[PDB]
This record gives sequence, C-alpha cells and structure tokens, in this order.
Amino acid sequence: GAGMKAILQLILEKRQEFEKLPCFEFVRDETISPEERLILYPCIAAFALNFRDLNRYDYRDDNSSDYYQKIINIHTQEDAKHWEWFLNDLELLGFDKTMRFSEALRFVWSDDLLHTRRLCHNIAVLSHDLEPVMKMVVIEAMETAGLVIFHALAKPGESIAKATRRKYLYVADSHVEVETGHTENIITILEQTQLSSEQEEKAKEIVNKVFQWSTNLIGEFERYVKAHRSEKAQPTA
Amino acid sequence: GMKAILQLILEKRQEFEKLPCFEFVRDETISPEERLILYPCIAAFALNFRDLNRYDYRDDNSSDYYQKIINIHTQEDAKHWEWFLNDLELLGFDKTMRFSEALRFVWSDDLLHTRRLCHNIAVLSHDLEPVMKMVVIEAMETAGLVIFHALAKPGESIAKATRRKYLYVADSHVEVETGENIITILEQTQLSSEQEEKAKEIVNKVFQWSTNLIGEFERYVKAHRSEKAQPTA
Ligand SMILES: N[C@@H](Cc1c[nH]c2ccccc12)C(=O)O
Ligand SMILES: N[C@@H](Cc1c[nH]c2ccccc12)C(=O)O
Ligand SMILES: [Fe+2]
Ligand SMILES: [Fe+2]
Ligand code: NI
Ligand code: NI
Ligand code: NI
Ligand code: NI
Ligand code: NI
Repeated sequence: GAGMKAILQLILEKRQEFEKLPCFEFVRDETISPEERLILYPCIAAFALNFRDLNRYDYRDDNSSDYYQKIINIHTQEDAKHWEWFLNDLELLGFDKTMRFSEALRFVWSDDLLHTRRLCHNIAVLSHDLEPVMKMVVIEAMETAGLVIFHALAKPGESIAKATRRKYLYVADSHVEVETGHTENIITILEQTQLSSEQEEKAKEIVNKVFQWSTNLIGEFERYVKAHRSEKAQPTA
Repeated sequence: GMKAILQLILEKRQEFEKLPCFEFVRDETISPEERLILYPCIAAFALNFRDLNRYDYRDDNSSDYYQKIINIHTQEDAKHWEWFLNDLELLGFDKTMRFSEALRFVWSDDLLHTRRLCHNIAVLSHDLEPVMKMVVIEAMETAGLVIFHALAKPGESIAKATRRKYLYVADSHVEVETGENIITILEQTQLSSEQEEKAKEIVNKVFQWSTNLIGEFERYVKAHRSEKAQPTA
C-alpha cells in the first residue's frame, strides 16, 4: 500500500537528516586523528548494555507463534551479542580505566548522558503494547539510526585497527555488515506488508520518536566531545 | 474500594517481611559486615530509582491535584541515591576496578530483577492517571520500608561500632521515607470499579518485582560469602 511505502519513505527522510548531524561530520573528518574522534567512545557505556537488555527482555517473546515475532526473535538474538564487542574495543581504545565503583556509577548516570541512558527505556515503553508488525517498524527505524552511527564510527575505528594491527569488533565495518544482515531481513517483510489507517498513524509516531530520541543521544555525544577535545583514545600498538 | 486496596498492601507487606533474605539481615548472631555483603547489589537499583522519581513519576507539565503532590514526594525520594554512594564508601565497597568490571557488575544476569525493578514500575506507570500512580508509589514505599527497616539493623550496628554517620542503611532514611502524605489522600479517595481492579494489579506487581529483587540479594550473599563489608574506625 501507500501506507507502508510512506512509512519506509519517512525512515529514508529521517535517515538523510540524521546522517548530516554535526557529530558525524566530526567523526568522519580525516584531518583530525582517529584517536581524538573516538574520545566519545566511553559515552556508549550508558547505552550498549541497555540495548542488550532491550533485545533480551522487551523485543523478544520466545513463546509467540506469530509470524512477525519469530523473525524479530531471530534478529534480536544476534543484535543482543554486540555489547561484548563494545567492551572489547573499550579495552583496545585505552578507555577501560581503573576507577572507583562510584566514579563508574556517577559516569553512567551522569545528567550529561540522560538521553543516551534513556534511549532503550523510551523504546521499551513505546513497544510495550505494540503487535509484532509494529515492533518491526520500531526495530527497522532503530536499526536505520544504528547503521548511520556505526558506519560513521567504523571510519576512525578501522584507521586505528589498521595502524595498531588489532581487531576491532564494535567501531568496525564487521559490526555494520553483521547488523545489516545478508532468515529474511525485517525490511523485506515490511515491503510485503500493508498497514491499516490506525497502524499507519502509529508507525509515523514511532519513526518520529525513534529518530528524535537517537538525535538526543547524538546531541549528548557532541557536547561530551566538546568538553574532551584536548583528550584522545590511547590504543596500544 | 480503597479500603480493600490499603488492606491488600498490608497483607502483601506481612508476606514480604517474612522472606528468608530479611531473616538473614535481622540475624544478630551473624556479624553485621557479613549481613551487608548484599549492599553493592543496590548499585543496580538506587540510581535507577532516582531516575524513576525524576523522569517517570514526576510530570512538570500537569495541573492535576494528585500529580502536584506526587511531584513533591518524588522530589525528596530522588535524593537518597547520594546516601547510597556515602554508605558504599563507608562499608569498604567503593572498590577501585576496571570500568568494564563496574558495567559487568550492574548488568549481571544475577542482578536482572534488581536492575529492571524501576524499569518495570515506569512501564506500569506511564499510562496511569495520578490516583493510580499514588497506588504504585504507596506499594513501592511500603516494600522499601520493609527492606530499609531490616538493612538499618546491621547498618546502625556498624555506624555505632565505627562512629561514622550512615545515611542509607540507617534509621534517618527509614524516618524521612515515612515522614500531606499520599496514604492520607488515598484513604479519603473513592476508586471506581475499573480503578479498583487495576490498583489490585499494581499492588501484586510491585510486591512480586520487589520479591524478585530480594531473591537475587539472597542468591548474591550465598555466591559471595567472603566479600563482607570492611568499614574503618
Ligand atoms: N548497533 C548498536 C545498537 C544500536 C541500534 N540502533 C541504535 C541507535 C543508536 C545507538 C545505538 C544503536 C550496538 O550494537 O550496540
Ligand atoms: N528508599 C529507597 C527506594 C525504594 C523504595 N521502594 C523500594 C523497593 C525496593 C528497593 C528500593 C526501594 C532508596 O532511597 O533507594
Ligand atoms: Fe550492533
Ligand atoms: Fe529512600
Ligand atoms: Ni538482523
Ligand atoms: Ni553475505
Ligand atoms: Ni514522601
Ligand atoms: Ni502506552
Ligand atoms: Ni560476583
């Protein structure tokens, strides 16, 4: 229908806005050392394990016989493994520092990482009463934002991986490629689905919110970078 | 109506109070440092509870009478996370560790129910009218008073033995938590049939999620029997 085609087109329009945010200009700027462009990496601590939990406990319904939910379960199973990759690159980048337990807690629950820490919370709340087809729209919008972020972060990440001869897993092309997926992708199923008028309206609200919340997270990354521009990652060769 | 909902909260409290974790915590034949082995588990909850109170309960864009008094109470409850960080240091649990060891601790599969308690309350609360939010908050505060009445027993024993001011596992926390109140307003309120059935669901959920957290605290103590508090004189 024109319903589903309007939804997928809205995700494209939001993606095109989202790709142009200042953070991503900065992350992509090869005239700044990759070490300085990845100074935002530790901020991901407020999101990456929350995302694991979103996939394990909010998206997944192991019991459902529903066609759409079974496809979600398969995809979420894989997407919930990426937090280990985050902790891998956290160490390689020199950001796995020894600190007091309270300093780690005060960092994650920083007022400067509120939108970062609440992105998966907001998605869980949006998703609580959605039928599987509508969760698929949530996941497609959220994955579209994710691919923009990690396509950008993989640029300095692959520069450091090549130079230090270390295998990066999270800020790395392998993450982008595995995430994109190539049994069927959600975007294939969505292209074969028609939405009611209510569903079409709910899908608009979903795409708008997922992109607004993702932009709020990126906003906090930009302000963290501004506060740390004299600092850099310290990868070991 | 309400009377039935206030009576279920007291029934749930009397059941909750009997959990094996609370018998362990109140056992004065066990050193208080051993009974507060569970204290660092509170890291997965205390700052989430701050956020629940700042962001999920509170609505700074409402004019409703019930929502106004909620906002007031959530203001005070949102300050106790600093007391948690105070007592963490006093008990010798503010350990130097890798950032990743802190993250792997809070996001432990053994603290799933502890970490998801506030999340579960936010999902439960997000579409509730304010009177029903008051029911969530009253049940939650009833469960919290059982826990902190028990924790303050070994807390105040260490506080006196070491002459340090404890703030979280301490009588002062139990006293300000308790001290117009929400219960006053609920006693004077008439629940429709539909609100009555939902208030029942809220009170059952708040106490089941709280029991699940307490279960994880008990399993933690058994899996870390060495890692007793190390307060200093
Ligand atoms: N790929 C990310 C998850 C992710 C999906 N969508 C996002 C949007 C914003 C930030 C992160 C994400 C990870 O493995 O952790
Ligand atoms: N008083 C607790 C909060 C609390 C209320 N109800 C609870 C139930 C379980 C655990 C904690 C709580 C604090 O300041 O952190
Ligand atoms: Fe990922
Ligand atoms: Fe409290
Ligand atoms: Ni996938
Ligand atoms: Ni392939
Ligand atoms: Ni109060
Ligand atoms: Ni809702
Ligand atoms: Ni352990």
